[PDB]
Amino acid sequence: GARTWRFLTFGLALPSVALCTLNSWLHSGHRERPAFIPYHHLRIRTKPFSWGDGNHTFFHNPRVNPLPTGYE
Amino acid sequence: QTHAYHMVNPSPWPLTGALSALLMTSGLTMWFHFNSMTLLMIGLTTNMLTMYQWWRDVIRESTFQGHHTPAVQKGLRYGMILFIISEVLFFTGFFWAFYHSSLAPTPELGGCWPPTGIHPLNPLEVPLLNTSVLLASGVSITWAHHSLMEGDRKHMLQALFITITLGVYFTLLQASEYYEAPFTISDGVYGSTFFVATGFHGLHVIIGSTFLIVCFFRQLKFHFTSNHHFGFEAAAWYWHFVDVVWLFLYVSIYWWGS
Amino acid sequence: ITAKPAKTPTSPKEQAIGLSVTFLSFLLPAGWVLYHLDNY
Amino acid sequence: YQTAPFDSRFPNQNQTRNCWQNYLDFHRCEKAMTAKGGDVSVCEWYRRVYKSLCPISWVSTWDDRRAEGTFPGKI
Amino acid sequence: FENRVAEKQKLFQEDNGLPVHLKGGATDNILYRVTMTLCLGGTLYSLYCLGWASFP
Amino acid sequence: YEEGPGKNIPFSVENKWRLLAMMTLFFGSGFAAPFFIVRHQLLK
Amino acid sequence: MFINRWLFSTNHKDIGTLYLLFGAWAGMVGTALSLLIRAELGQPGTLLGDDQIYNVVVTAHAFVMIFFMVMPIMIGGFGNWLVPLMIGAPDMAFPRMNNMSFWLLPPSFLLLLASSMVEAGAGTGWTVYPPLAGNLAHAGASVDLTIFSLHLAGVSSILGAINFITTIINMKPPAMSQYQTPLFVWSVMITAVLLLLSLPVLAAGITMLLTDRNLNTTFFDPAGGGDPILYQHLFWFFGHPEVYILILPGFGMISHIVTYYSGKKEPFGYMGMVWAMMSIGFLGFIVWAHHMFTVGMDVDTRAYFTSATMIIAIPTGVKVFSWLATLHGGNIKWSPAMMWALGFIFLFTVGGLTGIVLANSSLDIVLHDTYYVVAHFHYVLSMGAVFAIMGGFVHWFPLFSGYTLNDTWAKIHFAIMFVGVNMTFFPQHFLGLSGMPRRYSDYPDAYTMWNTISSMGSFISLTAVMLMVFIIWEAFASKREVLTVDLTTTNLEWLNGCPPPYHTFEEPTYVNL
Amino acid sequence: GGGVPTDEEQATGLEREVMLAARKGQDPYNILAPKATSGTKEDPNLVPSITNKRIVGCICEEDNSTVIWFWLHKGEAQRCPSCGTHYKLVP
Amino acid sequence: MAYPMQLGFQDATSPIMEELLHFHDHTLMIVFLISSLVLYIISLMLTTKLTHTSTMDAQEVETIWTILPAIILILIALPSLRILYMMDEINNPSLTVKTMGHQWYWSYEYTDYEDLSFDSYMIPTSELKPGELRLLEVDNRVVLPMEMTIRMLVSSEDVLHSWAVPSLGLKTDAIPGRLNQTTLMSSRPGLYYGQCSEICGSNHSFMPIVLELVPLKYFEKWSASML
Ligand code: HEA
Ligand code: HEA
Ligand SMILES: CCCCC/C=C/C/C=C/C/C=C/C/C=C\CCCC(=O)O[C@H](COC(=O)CCCCCCCCCCCCCCCCC)COP(=O)(O)OCCN
Ligand SMILES: CCCCCC/C=C/CCCCCCCCCC(=O)O[C@H](COC(=O)CCCCCCCCCCCCCCC)COP(=O)(O)OC[C@@H](O)CO
Ligand SMILES: CCCCCC/C=C\CCCCCCCCCC(=O)O[C@H](COC(=O)CCCCCCCCCCCCCCC)COP(=O)(O)OC[C@@H](O)CO
Ligand SMILES: CCCCCCCCCCO[C@@H]1O[C@H](CO)[C@@H](O[C@H]2O[C@H](CO)[C@@H](O)[C@H](O)[C@H]2O)[C@H](O)[C@H]1O
Ligand SMILES: CCCCCCCCCCO[C@@H]1O[C@H](CO)[C@@H](O[C@H]2O[C@H](CO)[C@@H](O)[C@H](O)[C@H]2O)[C@H](O)[C@H]1O
Ligand SMILES: CCCCCCCCCCO[C@@H]1O[C@H](CO)[C@@H](O[C@H]2O[C@H](CO)[C@@H](O)[C@H](O)[C@H]2O)[C@H](O)[C@H]1O
Ligand SMILES: C[C@H](CCC(=O)O)[C@H]1CC[C@H]2[C@@H]3[C@H](O)C[C@@H]4C[C@H](O)CC[C@]4(C)[C@H]3C[C@H](O)[C@]12C
Ligand code: CUA
Ligand code: NA
Ligand SMILES: [Zn+2]
Repeated sequence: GARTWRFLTFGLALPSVALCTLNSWLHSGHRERPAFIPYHHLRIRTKPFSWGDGNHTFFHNPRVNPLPTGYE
Repeated sequence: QTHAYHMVNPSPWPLTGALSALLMTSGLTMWFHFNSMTLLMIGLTTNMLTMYQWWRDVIRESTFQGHHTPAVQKGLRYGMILFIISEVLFFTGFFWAFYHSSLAPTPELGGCWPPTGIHPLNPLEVPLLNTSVLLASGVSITWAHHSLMEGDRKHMLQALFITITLGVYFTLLQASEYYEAPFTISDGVYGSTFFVATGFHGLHVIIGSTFLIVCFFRQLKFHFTSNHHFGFEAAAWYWHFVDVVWLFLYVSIYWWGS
Repeated sequence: ITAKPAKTPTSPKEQAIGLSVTFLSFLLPAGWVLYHLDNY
Repeated sequence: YQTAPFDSRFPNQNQTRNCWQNYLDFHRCEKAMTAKGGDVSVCEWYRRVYKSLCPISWVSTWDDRRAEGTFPGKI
Repeated sequence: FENRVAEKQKLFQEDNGLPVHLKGGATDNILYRVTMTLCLGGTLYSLYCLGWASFP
Repeated sequence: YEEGPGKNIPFSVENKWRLLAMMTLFFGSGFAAPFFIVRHQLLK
Repeated sequence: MFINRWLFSTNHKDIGTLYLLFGAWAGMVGTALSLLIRAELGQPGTLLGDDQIYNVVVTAHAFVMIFFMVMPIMIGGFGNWLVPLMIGAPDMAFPRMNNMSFWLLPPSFLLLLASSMVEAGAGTGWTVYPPLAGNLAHAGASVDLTIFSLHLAGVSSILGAINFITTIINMKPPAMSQYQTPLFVWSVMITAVLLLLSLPVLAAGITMLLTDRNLNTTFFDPAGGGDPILYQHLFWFFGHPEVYILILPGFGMISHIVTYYSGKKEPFGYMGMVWAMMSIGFLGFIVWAHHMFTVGMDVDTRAYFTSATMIIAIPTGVKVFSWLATLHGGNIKWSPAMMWALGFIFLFTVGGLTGIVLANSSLDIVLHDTYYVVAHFHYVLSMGAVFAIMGGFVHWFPLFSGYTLNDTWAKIHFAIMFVGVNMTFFPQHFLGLSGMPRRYSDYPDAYTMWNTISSMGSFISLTAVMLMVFIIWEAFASKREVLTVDLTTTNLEWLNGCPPPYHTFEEPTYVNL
Repeated sequence: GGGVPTDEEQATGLEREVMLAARKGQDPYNILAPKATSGTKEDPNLVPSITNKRIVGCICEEDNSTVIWFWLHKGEAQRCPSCGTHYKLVP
Repeated sequence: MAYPMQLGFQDATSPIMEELLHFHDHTLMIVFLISSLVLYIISLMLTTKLTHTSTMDAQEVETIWTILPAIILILIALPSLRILYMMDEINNPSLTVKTMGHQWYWSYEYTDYEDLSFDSYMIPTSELKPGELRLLEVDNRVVLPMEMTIRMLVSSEDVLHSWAVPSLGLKTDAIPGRLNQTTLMSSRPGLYYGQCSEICGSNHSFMPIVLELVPLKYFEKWSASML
């Protein structure tokens, strides 16, 4: 019935989301970025991207996404 | 007629939909090759206008005109199941690409998975939260379904609102994840498989959330009866499909592939 | 199958015209391109 | 030594991993023998096998990447 | 909100010969004309783009 | 809508010679198109 | 009224007519491309002086014949016309979505003809394998326009498959079980299931190719840890089902035609025919890697794919023998449609048998990427599909139009086409065995005689095509209106007259239990 | 907690006609398979029609795959041309 | 190489091509017989005024129609798979040669002992020496010892190609990032021709393969000369 599924929603499901939210928020600190190495299997550029200067990924994050030549 | 099936009024939306497809595809071509977004933005606009008017007309035909007899509803049930099956097979192709690449990592990767230089996301942090969010939304949508069958307007709306809120939370968490990820779509086959498979999934979450929002407004306007609410059923089936694809992504790409 | 007599019978001469025009509609444009391949 | 013998580790038409493994083995052994100032002649079997099996362009690209610090295999 | 489905049933069942995509009134006509004009105009623009792209 | 032989089609069969012209343009345009595309590519 | 009827259709018959017109037009394009192929090969040396253009012509020839001629005619045309009539249904389940499956095809075709007009075309083969199809070896828009053409064709066919499966399952008379539906209806349902499952996998694969070309993904690029062979698996996982998709509606039409012109009320061994089509459909998903016997896969994998592929001969042979057993004891009417169907049975058998030769991976090493393969599929696919289409077309033209064809002209047409296709393709077996590669613009001098003969055959088939257009003109020009046809008791699609009214089965059939 | 309409309150058009006919045990829209009579001349199958003719399909024996199709006209009962089962039109 | 008006396979140069010829002869006899039976039965069904139009029972005849084809397929598959497993069987090669496909020519690497490598280009028709073969000759042939097991490794530096030599029973795709293995053994000296067998762009028709098979002593003299 509806009463049973509401009971599961508030008694199990949303508590689970609250506990996973607490777990995530406790581990949300910025990690120390690894040394840049210009590996040839990464930062692939076979054609410029169709936006910006052609060399930045769509959700480029300067802090953690180096360009082919390194961190900005 | 002395059959129960629906003879549909002649409609312009098939043609506007087909032309929207031409404009979106020619538009993507003109964006990738001729440095221009014009055709693409016309195509996206005509596609949204076509889907709005087509599904508006289905609501007019059913809620307002009474054309959805049990035989018609049975056909729509089959149609939605078959559509979901086609979407399962589309995802299967992306899983096949993922397993092909990760089970036999090539020398360019370092002959290992994850590749040399890839730092995967911790699957116990936001990916686990996303898992709890979509599983919870599968429980809340089931509460909504039972509330509607039991004739309870208030609890159907509360349960559906919670389901939509969880879908939006997943989408904002995934957007945040994408921005914080230290790897990109250009980081070899790891980034390719990650972003294309999770990105088509994220698109399906946005589609599913949109479908639930349509059901929320139709419910506010009293369209659904306790017995007749196929749009809600189809949106729930689609939502469960989105959940299940996530669980396979989580186990395959985030956990086993880390 | 059984049918009514032709409403608008197509005589042997009418058939020779239709056949000729049909064949020419296929052959002349392709012929023009193939003849001029050198010029291309 | 004539050519690389059958290796039961790599029994199929795709020999990519056979070339890769012997290249790694040669360079791991060479590093091990050099680091104690030991003798690289100990590494000779792997050198002959990878030289026999590996395309020149693969060897040359891998050598370049080792010198660049971008070789993705562990040596 | 109040249940106004009966009022919409009456509107969409009116014997006026209109197809369902125009039966809501003048706003349906405007939205149809905007859609079809963008589709047809867009298609003509795609053909122009084809003509441009077919040559160096 | 009009029903019956010659009336369930998007082209007229009222006049067999107008029909011959329309069928000529229809099938001829399709058959010609690849020859003219080959010509277009060669003239590049 | 004209725009409402023909652009805004929600009518299965009018949409079927649109598909037949579209397909016939596409067939002219495909045929023109085929004649350009055979003109390049018809004497040693170069004709076009541009082997990239030759490769574009070969690529376009295949896409047009498969996606714009066969599938639109068989599924969109005969399927939309006949399936609702054969089950007494008033239309398709989704009559408005049906119209969008149709209207996606002109844009799809426009994208293909854009691919060929921009840059230097997509000279890839219809397989579109990377890295030749990638952004280095095929820089620019042509391959992306080809990918988009296939996306639109794929959406059209997936939505069509949903429509046909729903219609066939949900819209029969309540007394009619699945085992009381005609074989053509079975053939369309099975075809639709194959489309629903196979096309999404193609869509995934060509989407990966799109992203490798434009978003710096490396699914198929070894520099990023990708693999060109992954593309081949995804393509062929679709592509083997696709070849059964192309023939299954043909098998359905052949069953109807052989039954009708043998004067029988029913095909021989109905449940065996259903079993055979379902068996072919199922086995069709587990055999794809027989397209990849030279790529370097493991011996045990080759052994499995040889063995699984050979199994398909068993249900296929049940159908061939069942057609023969339907002729057995018949009062045979030597109609032009019967001639097409008998040509089908023989030519399909020849092509199926050369398929069994190719299934043997060992021998396939020598035959792969040769004219032996081209000969195999022009028998089973090209002749099989086309002969089933022409048989269905001359059989059902009077239903669709209300007018009769000239039977003597139709027999002349058959005779010319039979000579032309056999003169074109039979010698390609010798070219294959003797080692001539496919996808070649020119050949070593030894191969001249059989290429010359093959190219002469191609012109005979062109004469047949031109005559077909005249024959259709002559029927519409003369206006011989149908009165009666025989065997309506076992051919429901005829029982509303010729042509049937816009709306049929407004009052459904009465069928009791 | 209420506020959701019922089919009885809100169904309209053909859906409502089907809903009301089912409550009366009537099948005007041909959703159900009719049960055969013995099909003799004294006890013919009674075939309803809104007009003067209707197509009958006869499954002569259980599990036949072949259906026999024919127009049944108003007037004297007609017989299935395969099994001779009698059918009578009842406008 | 092929010769004018040729109907069948090039004469076998290797034991595995011999096996394939015998296996094709076996399989073609079956193809002919089944093709002929179907045509004959069509003609038999169509040549009598006698009729039987009532329902026919299918059960008995479908046993024949499934069992007999199953037996035939087993009789094709058994020898087919025997040859498949022969062409995989562990051989001890005495020589490894690499070939790399390019747009549009082959390169060859003999790196067992010396770093020998060279490129192999089609001779243009305008440059053929009298009596030489249009589209088939190359500038630098693949010199190999006869009557010896050779390991060929095949890859590509650009797009897909396919390295083929019909008279030896050979066809191995050339895939960038992949090293595909095949075995070559010639029973005879001579020149053996093949052609690129995966579409690789505009000059696919024009990048042939020529093997030059010579006694070991002459192969060694050739290798020694290359220093
Ligand atoms: C209508 C389309 C169609 C159909 C139905 C088939 C049917 C079959 N095909 Fe074919 N095929 C193609 C279209 C088709 N094919 C295409 C387009 C290609 C090329 C793709 C490309 O590369 O571009 C291709 C390629 C292709 C290959 C790849 C070859 C290569 O590239 O090297 C192989 C490999 O096994 C294959 C096998 C078969 C087999 C075994 C069947 C079986 O289904 C045939 C079964 C039928 C019979 C056997 C005859 C009837 C049976 C009897 C009378 C009973 C008794 C018979 C026996 C006991 C044997 N085909
Ligand atoms: C259905 C599929 C189909 C059909 C019908 C055909 C028809 C023809 N094809 Fe082929 N072809 C392919 C599918 C098809 N083809 C494919 C998949 C390839 C491989 C491409 C690649 O390698 O990538 C190929 C490749 C191919 C090659 C090899 C090219 C090369 O390797 O370089 C050749 C060579 O001769 C050829 C010739 C022909 C000829 C001469 C015809 C015809 O001229 C034969 C006669 C048939 C007709 C003329 C059609 C008639 C039908 C109509 C006009 C429709 C009528 C409509 C109604 C009645 C409603 N085609
Ligand atoms: C938040 C959850 C979900 C977000 C949704 C995504 C937002 C943008 C686009 C939406 C469409 C998504 C579908 C999947 C397609 C491809 C890529 C999308 C995945 C994505 O968003 O990936 C991003 C890249 O996007 C890119 O390239 C740019 C992508 C934009 C252009 C894509 C164009 C390609 C369209 C392909 C069409 C295929 C249609 C198939 C139809 C089949 C029918 C048969 C990842 O960002 P990044 O900076 O590399 O790494 C993060 C580093 N901090
Ligand atoms: C910012 C947003 C960007 C993203 C844009 C992309 C698109 C998003 C769109 C989301 C989908 C919205 C669908 C709304 C459908 C409303 C119509 C509806 O739900 O119609 C119902 C029928 O269902 C039916 O047709 C069922 C109709 C099924 C529709 C299925 C939709 C899923 C579509 C996915 C789109 C393709 C994606 C693939 C990409 C790879 C009507 O019947 P009932 O509900 O029984 O009512 C009758 C009662 O009132 C009587 O008492
Ligand atoms: C690069 C980008 C290329 C992509 C181009 C996109 C292609 C085309 C543009 C799409 C425009 C969509 C417009 C809306 C379509 C709504 C269809 C729909 O909802 O169809 C319904 C049937 O399908 C059902 O239910 C179940 C089926 C519902 C399907 C909804 C639409 C899906 C479109 C994309 C799907 C791809 C699938 C992904 C798997 C590969 C209703 O059928 P109708 O016949 O209308 O009415 C019947 C009446 O009785 C109703 O009262
Ligand atoms: C009633 C119907 C009215 C239809 C009106 C159509 C709306 C758009 C018209 C203008 O077209 C735009 O022009 C810009 C140039 O002036 C382009 O810049 C493009 O080029 C830039 C390069 O500077 C890139 O950043 C982007 O791709 C992009 O902005 C842009 O893409 C393109 O769309
Ligand atoms: C693959 C399908 C093709 C099959 C072959 C078609 C058969 C040929 C049809 C005739 O085509 C015509 O041939 C003429 C020559 O006979 C050409 O005239 C050309 O040559 C004439 C004579 O030299 C000149 O007078 C003209 O100006 C000149 O255009 C003309 O252009 C062309 O239309
Ligand atoms: C209602 C029906 C719809 C009607 C269709 C509307 C057609 C609008 C025509 C405008 O055309 C635009 O012109 C821009 C300027 O000429 C181009 O800008 C782009 O092209 C420029 C060329 O200078 C580049 O600088 C940039 O990529 C960018 O600004 C752009 O591509 C193109 O779309
Ligand atoms: C008062 C009103 C009654 C609706 C009605 O019966 O017309 C209530 C019923 C359920 C309510 C919704 C549900 O309680 C769930 C949501 C609760 C949030 O705090 C506000 C928005 C929210 C989406 C509510 C909006 C509105 O207040 C609703 C729609
Ligand atoms: Cu190299 Cu084909
Ligand atoms: Na040539
Ligand atoms: Zn009966």
